[PDB]
Amino acid sequence: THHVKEGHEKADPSQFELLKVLGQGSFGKVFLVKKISGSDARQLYAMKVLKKATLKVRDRVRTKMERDILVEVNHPFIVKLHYAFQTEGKLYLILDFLRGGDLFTRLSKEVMFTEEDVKFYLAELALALDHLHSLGIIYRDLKPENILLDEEGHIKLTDFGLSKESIDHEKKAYSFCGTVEYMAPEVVNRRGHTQSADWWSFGVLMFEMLTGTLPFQGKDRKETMTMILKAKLGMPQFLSPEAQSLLRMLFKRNPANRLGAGPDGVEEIKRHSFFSTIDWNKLYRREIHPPFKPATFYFDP
Ligand SMILES: CN1CCN(c2ccc(-c3ccncc3-c3cc(F)c(O)c(F)c3)cc2)CC1
Repeated sequence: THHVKEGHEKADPSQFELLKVLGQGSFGKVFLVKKISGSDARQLYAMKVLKKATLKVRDRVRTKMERDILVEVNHPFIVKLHYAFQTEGKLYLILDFLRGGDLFTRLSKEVMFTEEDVKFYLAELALALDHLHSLGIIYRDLKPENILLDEEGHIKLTDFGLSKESIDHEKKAYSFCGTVEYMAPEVVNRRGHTQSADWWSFGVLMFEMLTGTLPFQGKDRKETMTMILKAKLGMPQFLSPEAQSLLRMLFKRNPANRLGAGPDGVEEIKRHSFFSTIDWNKLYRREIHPPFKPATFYFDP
């Protein structure tokens, strides 16, 4: 072997100026940062910092998986990872900075969305999910908090729910993660989180955005789970027949019979009547205008 070293200009946390704390949680802390040095100097990013001491084995395994998945993904509707580095006591992920907020913050203000907006948000999401499926990846927590918006108003699916289907299948017996209300019957019964389970959560999110409420929810965790399994849902009648049809096809308890599980795959969702006004090629090319868009006294002659 050749005992010669490769020269490189490595990144470290001191190349990123701290602007403000965007959020905090069990995962760690998120900051808005400004790159100081390099070709991307002055560029803004979201910096997620995880303390190695406030980190379980499962937490360390999970972070490594998210980083590896993000390095493998390039899609217009999924968050991009720009950097990953570590210190003796901390782990850093440098991701896209998204100024448009999240779908949950927006849902809480509006109470409910129009079919026009739900059709736009779900169509971009369907593309993001199918791209993940093409790489053997599933989304274990498809809640509206995990979908951010950019300056234009296009969606960006976060990394927080990213899991590999092969890894998830081997751990399913000793692993119970995610938000209960969004779980497919087979996930509640620990039979495994398949691509079909992503299309059930996709319908839960659809129902919540259109009606302002979750379709299967009880007085506690236990009741919600039994409700997901019995699955006897009343369809709000202010919903269009197209929205109602899509919801019933997605809320099929047998994962094999659920819309998207068939031979055509995502084409079963794409060709549904609810999405007939969507040009899927133009949408992917970000050529479709978002129906919603996120974010002096003196006068003289
Ligand atoms: C409990 N909350 C705490 C705050 N949290 C939260 C989520 C997103 C953000 C956030 C805000 C703005 N831009 C990017 C991110 C971001 C995106 C990702 F894909 C991440 O992986 C990440 F780390 C940060 C800011 C806070 C959501 C969950």
